[PDB]
Amino acid sequence: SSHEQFRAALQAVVDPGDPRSYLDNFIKIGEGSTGIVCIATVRSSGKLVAVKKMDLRKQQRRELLFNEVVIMRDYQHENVVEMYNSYLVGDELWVVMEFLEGGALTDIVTHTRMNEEQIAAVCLAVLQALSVLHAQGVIHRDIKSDSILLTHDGRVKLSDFGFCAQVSKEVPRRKSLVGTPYWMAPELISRLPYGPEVDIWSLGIMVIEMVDGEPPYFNEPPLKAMKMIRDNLPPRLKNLHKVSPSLKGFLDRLLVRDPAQRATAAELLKHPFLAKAGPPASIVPLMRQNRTR
Ligand SMILES: CNC(=O)c1cnn2ccc(C#N)cc12
Repeated sequence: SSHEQFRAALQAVVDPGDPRSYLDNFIKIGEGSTGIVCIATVRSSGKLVAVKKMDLRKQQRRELLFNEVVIMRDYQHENVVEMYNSYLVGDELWVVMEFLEGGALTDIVTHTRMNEEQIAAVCLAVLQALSVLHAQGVIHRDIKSDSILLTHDGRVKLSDFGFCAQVSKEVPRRKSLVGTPYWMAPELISRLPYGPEVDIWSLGIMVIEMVDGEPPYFNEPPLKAMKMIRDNLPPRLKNLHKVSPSLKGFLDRLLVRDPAQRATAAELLKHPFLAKAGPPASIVPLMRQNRTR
């Protein structure tokens, strides 16, 4: 079986052993495209951790599972979720990671209206993460609100590296059709070889999420939305009239069709819009446990 074969491959790269030995009270708190996320209690300490559980038989491209252990081993950073250990548990890859108790940005953009101080704080944090990743040739390829997690005290971290890839002198561009339709860069939908620029486009779409509450063409079925992204001019905010000229100027550097003219993360870190960025505390009131209080 290719399955048994693949299990054996994964064992070669993961930690030995079984975290069920030291964790209690697995409770499911969400699901991505590649698996589920449980919170667990470390028995000895009462500390909470997050465990991502990805079934080897339920992946579109099961070789992408290796990306989790590449990021874990190599590209840890303060705006990236800490990954502690990886294990093969039966037919699943388990990744034990930091619990980001503030939850995902998705809940906030769904239920709340972020102001520009808050939007700037998120964008700055993501851009710091991306400048460091991109400098190392790492492309995330699934930037969207669901991929952004928050600490209780409002610090922002990138998560969901399942679809990441590496470029280098010897492999300067990627070609794979990877991401989430509504957030995919037009050059990527067009099947042009691409680089880290695609992440900057996806971030632009996330800015639209944060302003409009959904990405462009979210009402269209995905295959149809990709067609639209590929063919049309850059998407426009439903609520253009609600954003500062500073934010519009910023967004216009992100949603550039031509990847060669799109701003890089490192350039975007100096943009005046990010001077508006609030401290982590500024994000805390948006979280489900605070907004009702
Ligand atoms: C809604 N909350 C979460 O899903 C969550 C919380 N901490 N956390 C850490 C890593 C991953 C991944 N991958 C997800 C999460």
